[PDB]
Amino acid sequence: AEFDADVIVDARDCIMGRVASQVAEQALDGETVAVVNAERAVITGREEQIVEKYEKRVDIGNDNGYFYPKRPDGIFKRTIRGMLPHKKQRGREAFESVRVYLGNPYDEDGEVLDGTSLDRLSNIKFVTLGEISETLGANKTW
Amino acid sequence: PRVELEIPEDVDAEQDHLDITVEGDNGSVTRRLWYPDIDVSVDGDTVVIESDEDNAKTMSTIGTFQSHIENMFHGVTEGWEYGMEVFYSHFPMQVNVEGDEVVIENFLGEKAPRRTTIHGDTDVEIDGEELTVSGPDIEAVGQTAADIEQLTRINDKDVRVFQDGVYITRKP
Amino acid sequence: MEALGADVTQGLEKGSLITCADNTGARELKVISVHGYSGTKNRLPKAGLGDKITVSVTKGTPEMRRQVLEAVVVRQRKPIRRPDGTRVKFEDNAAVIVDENEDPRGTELKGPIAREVAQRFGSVASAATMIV
Amino acid sequence: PQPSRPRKGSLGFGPRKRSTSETPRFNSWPSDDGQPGVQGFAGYKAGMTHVVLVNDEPNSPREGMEETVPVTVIETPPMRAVALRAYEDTPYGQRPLTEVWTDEFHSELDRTLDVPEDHDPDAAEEQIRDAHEAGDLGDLRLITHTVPDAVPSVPKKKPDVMETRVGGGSVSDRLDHALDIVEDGGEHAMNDIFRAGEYADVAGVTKGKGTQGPVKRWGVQKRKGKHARQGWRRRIGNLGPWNPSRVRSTVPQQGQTGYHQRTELNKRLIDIGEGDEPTVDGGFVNYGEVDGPYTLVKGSVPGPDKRLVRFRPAVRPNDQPRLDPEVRYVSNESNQG
Amino acid sequence: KPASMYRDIDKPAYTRREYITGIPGSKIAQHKMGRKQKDADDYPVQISLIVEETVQLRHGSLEASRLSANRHLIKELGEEGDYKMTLRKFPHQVLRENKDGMRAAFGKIVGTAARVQAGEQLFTAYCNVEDAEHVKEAFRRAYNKITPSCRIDSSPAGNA
RNA sequence: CGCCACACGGGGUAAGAGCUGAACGCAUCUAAGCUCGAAACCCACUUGGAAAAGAGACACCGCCGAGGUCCCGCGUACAAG
RNA sequence: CGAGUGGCUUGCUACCUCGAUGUCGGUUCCCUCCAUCCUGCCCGUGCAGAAGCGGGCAAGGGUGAGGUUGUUCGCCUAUUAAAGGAGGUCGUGAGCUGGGUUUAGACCGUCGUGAGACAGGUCGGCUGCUAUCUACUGGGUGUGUAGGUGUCUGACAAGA
RNA sequence: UGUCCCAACGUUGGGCCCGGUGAACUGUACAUUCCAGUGCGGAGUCUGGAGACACCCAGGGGGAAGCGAAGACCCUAUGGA
RNA sequence: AGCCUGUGUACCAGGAGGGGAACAACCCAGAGAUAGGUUAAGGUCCCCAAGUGUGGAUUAAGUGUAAUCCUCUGAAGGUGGUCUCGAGCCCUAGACAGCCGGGAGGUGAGCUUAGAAGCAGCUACCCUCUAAGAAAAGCGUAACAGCUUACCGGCCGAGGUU
Ligand SMILES: [Cl-]
Ligand SMILES: [Cl-]
Ligand SMILES: [Cl-]
Ligand SMILES: [Cl-]
Ligand SMILES: [Cl-]
Ligand SMILES: [Cl-]
Ligand SMILES: [Cl-]
Ligand SMILES: [K+]
Ligand SMILES: [Mg+2]
Ligand SMILES: [Mg+2]
Ligand SMILES: [Mg+2]
Ligand SMILES: [Mg+2]
Ligand SMILES: [Mg+2]
Ligand SMILES: [Mg+2]
Ligand SMILES: [Mg+2]
Ligand SMILES: [Mg+2]
Ligand SMILES: [Mg+2]
Ligand SMILES: [Mg+2]
Ligand SMILES: [Mg+2]
Ligand SMILES: [Mg+2]
Ligand SMILES: [Mg+2]
Ligand SMILES: [Mg+2]
Ligand SMILES: [Mg+2]
Ligand SMILES: [Mg+2]
Ligand SMILES: [Mg+2]
Ligand SMILES: [Mg+2]
Ligand SMILES: [Mg+2]
Ligand SMILES: [Mg+2]
Ligand SMILES: [Mg+2]
Ligand code: NA
Ligand code: NA
Ligand code: NA
Ligand code: NA
Ligand code: NA
Ligand code: NA
Ligand code: NA
Ligand code: NA
Ligand code: NA
Ligand code: NA
Ligand code: NA
Ligand code: NA
Ligand code: NA
Ligand code: NA
Ligand code: NA
Ligand code: NA
Ligand SMILES: [Sr+2]
Ligand SMILES: [Sr+2]
Ligand SMILES: [Sr+2]
Ligand SMILES: [Sr+2]
Ligand SMILES: [Sr+2]
Ligand SMILES: [Sr+2]
Ligand SMILES: [Sr+2]
Ligand SMILES: [Sr+2]
Ligand SMILES: [Sr+2]
Ligand SMILES: [Sr+2]
Ligand SMILES: [Sr+2]
Ligand SMILES: [Sr+2]
Ligand SMILES: [Sr+2]
Ligand SMILES: [Sr+2]
Ligand SMILES: [Sr+2]
Ligand SMILES: [Sr+2]
Ligand SMILES: [Sr+2]
Ligand SMILES: [Sr+2]
Ligand SMILES: [Sr+2]
Ligand SMILES: [Sr+2]
Ligand SMILES: [Sr+2]
Ligand SMILES: [Sr+2]
Ligand SMILES: [Sr+2]
Ligand SMILES: [Sr+2]
Ligand SMILES: [Sr+2]
Ligand SMILES: [Sr+2]
Repeated sequence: AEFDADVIVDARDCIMGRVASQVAEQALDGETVAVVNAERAVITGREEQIVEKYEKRVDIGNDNGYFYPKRPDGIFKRTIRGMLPHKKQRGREAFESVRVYLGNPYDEDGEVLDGTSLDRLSNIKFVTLGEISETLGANKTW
Repeated sequence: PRVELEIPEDVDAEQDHLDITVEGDNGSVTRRLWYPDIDVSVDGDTVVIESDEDNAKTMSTIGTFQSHIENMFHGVTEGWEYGMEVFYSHFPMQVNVEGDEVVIENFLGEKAPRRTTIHGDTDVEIDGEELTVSGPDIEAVGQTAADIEQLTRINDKDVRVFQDGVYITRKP
Repeated sequence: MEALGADVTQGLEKGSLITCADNTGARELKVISVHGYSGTKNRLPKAGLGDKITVSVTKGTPEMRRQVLEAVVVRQRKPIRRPDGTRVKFEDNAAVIVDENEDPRGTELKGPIAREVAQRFGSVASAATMIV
Repeated sequence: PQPSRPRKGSLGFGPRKRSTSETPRFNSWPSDDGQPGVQGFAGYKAGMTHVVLVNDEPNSPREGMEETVPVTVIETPPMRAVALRAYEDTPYGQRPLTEVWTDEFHSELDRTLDVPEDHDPDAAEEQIRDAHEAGDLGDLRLITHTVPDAVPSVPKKKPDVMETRVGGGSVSDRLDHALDIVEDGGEHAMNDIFRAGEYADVAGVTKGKGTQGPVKRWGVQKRKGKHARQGWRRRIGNLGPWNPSRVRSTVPQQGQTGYHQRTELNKRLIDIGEGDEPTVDGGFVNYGEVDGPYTLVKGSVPGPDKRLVRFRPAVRPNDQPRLDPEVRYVSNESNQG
Repeated sequence: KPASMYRDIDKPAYTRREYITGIPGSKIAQHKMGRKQKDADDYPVQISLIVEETVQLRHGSLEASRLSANRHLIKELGEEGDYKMTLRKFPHQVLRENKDGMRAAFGKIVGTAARVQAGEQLFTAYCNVEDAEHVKEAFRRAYNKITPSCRIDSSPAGNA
């Protein structure tokens, strides 16, 4: 519901971890960031081993709880949280001025951050956040 | 490396992105040829498969892409056909085409009919104890043929004794 | 097995002593096991009308005494429910010795038998004088 | 050797706490197939009696014979589909978009809601239809309420409100089907939705039993033999192993039992009538007398007499429908005795 | 008993028979096989089995490998084939076992082993250009019964 | 101890059965691609769930009064609450 | 003959604990592992069938009742689809039991001059505590989001 | 013959709420924890993550190697009886 | 054996501070107070100060991102997964593979045998036509038949094989 982002990043065909690392860096420097097209973000490797890892995180837990996100929405945001000292004041503040979106709720297109782009013509072993979520059982709302 | 394939006069080959479409009097076939650093394109009256890489893995796919394209050429003109013979011993096997799937009844004396959906615009024509599978896309045709044979596969009993089923008789 | 045609509240367990309603020479039978049955932890295996059971001859002629035989429960004191809702119950608990083919080993049955048991074991029925 | 044994009670109905709404809330609806139609109705539990029925089952060795069947009598008077709510699809799931209300309201609907005095039904409809053109429309549901007043045995006059989905043909068709109902006054009946012989899923808040111990609440054994005389009779062996050093939420413990929502599948509707044919002599115990619209559900229904029960076309029926079973007898014998 | 117990050279050389008694006999039946009346010079081919790691090989292992090797050469060239094979190592190292906690632990004598430095020839065969592939197979079977990995090195034999 | 109710069907896989297919003119179930395939995985079904800090959505009512508390008669509820 | 994995058996060590961390077996209740006994799906056969035998994937669910013995184990019986094995302080005595082990009484055999002993047998023989914290099962009051009523959404969570 | 299958209902006294009366055990400190790891190898406090809005009522006792007793077992002492 | 018992030495004990996730004795380092500066070990995508540094190569397993270690496993054995380097031989007088055509007569060799004719066994294993074609390498047959290998020719066209 309205987010005055100083920066709108487009995660389409972009390496999730590399984008996450730059968004964390900027958020810590005071920038308000909106990551768009999360379902289209990308992660390299064997789809079978990548999914096993995310499935293990979904299965982990107990009474204390290990709530792991399944939507590309939350997967990406958690990824960013792991690069932020979210339990510290400054860290929680940065994390809270960051938001990820399915599709692009803005009229302005996002920008592609340098070094985070994956070239589909040169790569075949990678998966999409959307694909992961579907496998995890998420409701493909996007 | 680079390989050039002169497209047949009877054929027209258009292509956008990673998808290639081939059309002829016998129909059309579209395929996605996607592999790291292998560019496929239609340079006038010739289809080109090229890459700056030449390692075994790359060469493997290049040769693979070629055959796929040459097969598309062949399928849109001459077409692809597979012949099958329905053999059975004690129980009269009823093989029929219904809708977009081939149905088999009374297999080995079973009450429940066995069936499979035909792939693509593949055509299945049955004449007595003979079946012919044909179409422009060798993928859909070859599978449909195979599926029919698999459809009468038996794991439970000794095959040397129970041989009922439909088998691929001729391969294109 | 073929549906019985009535609901049964098993009135017997492993070890129960029951009447042998026939002329095989066996007077009292002890329930050892129930055909086709499998219970749960701590649960004593139960049997009722219509069940085939393995039995041991407790009282009777020397020749029959101690033999481990198969039998069919024909009567029980615990009520059963018939399709029309009525409950049916007998004066005692009884079973009939039966062979590997479910044919009665004896020649004559003693006392009434539930119609439902008769439907299941016909040869047993074609020995009954009274079917209720 | 420590024999195996399934655990005590299911882990699928927790936490075992007091229900938030005494009015049941379906968490699933039938699939769209037939013509448009409201996918549910409601009523108040009265009690039980039994009926003799002609065996309907074509695969039963008894087909065509007398069969006594237990029946729970539910008073199902007419309800009021008072509004049409539309849901729009969004990245975060379905969300209420707008509602189209009516003018005619039951005299006592104001005991629960602040009834509309000024509303624009066409503006609402407009926005909805535009949502459909846009292709952002999620299912369509009707705001529904009961008329307790029509039921003498039930003391309440305050209506019970629940939302019920409308499924059917094309959205455009059922959207119009929905608007049709609402406008009138929303008044509809059990007939309009169900036919005797069909299978329904019944939902309701079970009878409350307050706090109960592990034995009754989870079905754990009582201590046995000598173990029953030392000072422990109805307490479980232990709360868990040395490690993990904590009590897992899976061990059977004391707590609230009863007054939980339950959705019971495939309940056969034996008969939908009106009058006092099912009433019992002396009156249903702790309830009263029935003489109005009623439904006879095969078997048991969750809840105590007077509680609101909800019906929905079975979403996972096991058997095919055998419409209008033949009822040869309906016991009216006193339930005291 | 596992060879893991003795395969390493983690103890002093213990070979002095004048100070050790009760030493079990070796299980090695022969050290010279094939036609031992003929010289190794009379053959065009000489292939050796070279150990790649320094180790100790118990006599029970020498016998098993040597046996499964010569056995093959016999089955493939005959009980008198024109070939000859040699096992050049002898198990001089006496082995113990402490078989009563760690008190007075010096073990009792239980066997013998041969110390083989990495790179050494354990076995060496001499054959004709024909039976060259048969000896290479005999060694493949032999190195499967001794601790270390081995190289099947072909010395005189430029008939590739 | 009595009575009632507790799927079918989808989707993706394992082992495995295959298709097309090259590296290696052939062959090859595999290297890219694909058709199938387990009581197992996901969905389907039930239960909880605005404290989900991005702390939610809709409709109507009200801001001199909508609604609510105390009070009173009671239980479909309940150890206090 | 050679190479390993496990940490279920036993042995070894003496690192932790002697101002005490109560034993074996059983019981009750909960979670887990797979090296799979059954159930699902497969491959091979010295696979006609039926059925065996061997192998693969697979831990969702199941794996029960009884006779001797404190027994674990095991032997035995009738059932069963099968009646698998193992980890959780050899899970579980501020939960139970007290048969066994393991005080003080007594007997037998053996040993000892004797007192007395036995890694033998045998009869009898005691089980404290009002929960501070934490953990969990259920039940409330507040604050936050930020005037009220009603209806919902569904991130997550549990299920066999 | 309810020891058991397999538990149910009931009775009296407690338990729960209210008035009055009114102790003791225990307390280095901090303390909302959970999963792993590490560490004198058996951690609420160290490390990494996960979870976690405060307070209160009832409960059965998983953990605090819970509280109670300078281990009775075993060994040692140029100890005792 | 994070075992027992020696020996030399530095360390802990009795040694801070920096690094090593934590961590007596592993690395840097021996330290009065305070202040500025430059380095050490170690590190420079984010958590966290410094590179999303440069030239180049390999890896597709999330191998790996783990100096030392009770603490970080990974073995014998196997691998036309892939990369790189070398040696021998064959090839436009056409190699390697594939496909097509030919694979013939004396004679079904002699012997053995009722029979055996490439192919039960024993012995021999010769020459015609010719561009080739065994007294026959593998199936097949009661024995024949039949199906292929060798060998030759054609089509094809560039590396192939060890
Ligand atoms: Cl969790
Ligand atoms: Cl933090
Ligand atoms: Cl790739
Ligand atoms: Cl039994
Ligand atoms: Cl007990
Ligand atoms: Cl110093
Ligand atoms: Cl990873
Ligand atoms: K101690
Ligand atoms: Mg028991
Ligand atoms: Mg009554
Ligand atoms: Mg009565
Ligand atoms: Mg010590
Ligand atoms: Mg204690
Ligand atoms: Mg396995
Ligand atoms: Mg079989
Ligand atoms: Mg499980
Ligand atoms: Mg224990
Ligand atoms: Mg305890
Ligand atoms: Mg105790
Ligand atoms: Mg106590
Ligand atoms: Mg005793
Ligand atoms: Mg005395
Ligand atoms: Mg005793
Ligand atoms: Mg002391
Ligand atoms: Mg003493
Ligand atoms: Mg003294
Ligand atoms: Mg000191
Ligand atoms: Mg930084
Ligand atoms: Mg790894
Ligand atoms: Na990655
Ligand atoms: Na999780
Ligand atoms: Na007590
Ligand atoms: Na304990
Ligand atoms: Na499936
Ligand atoms: Na399983
Ligand atoms: Na026993
Ligand atoms: Na313990
Ligand atoms: Na115990
Ligand atoms: Na005790
Ligand atoms: Na115990
Ligand atoms: Na009692
Ligand atoms: Na406790
Ligand atoms: Na020093
Ligand atoms: Na540090
Ligand atoms: Na990894
Ligand atoms: Sr940066
Ligand atoms: Sr509802
Ligand atoms: Sr729900
Ligand atoms: Sr007691
Ligand atoms: Sr613990
Ligand atoms: Sr040593
Ligand atoms: Sr070896
Ligand atoms: Sr496969
Ligand atoms: Sr809120
Ligand atoms: Sr202590
Ligand atoms: Sr496994
Ligand atoms: Sr099986
Ligand atoms: Sr034990
Ligand atoms: Sr024993
Ligand atoms: Sr146990
Ligand atoms: Sr005792
Ligand atoms: Sr004794
Ligand atoms: Sr004893
Ligand atoms: Sr605050
Ligand atoms: Sr911490
Ligand atoms: Sr208490
Ligand atoms: Sr870089
Ligand atoms: Sr580089
Ligand atoms: Sr350790
Ligand atoms: Sr290492
Ligand atoms: Sr290896």
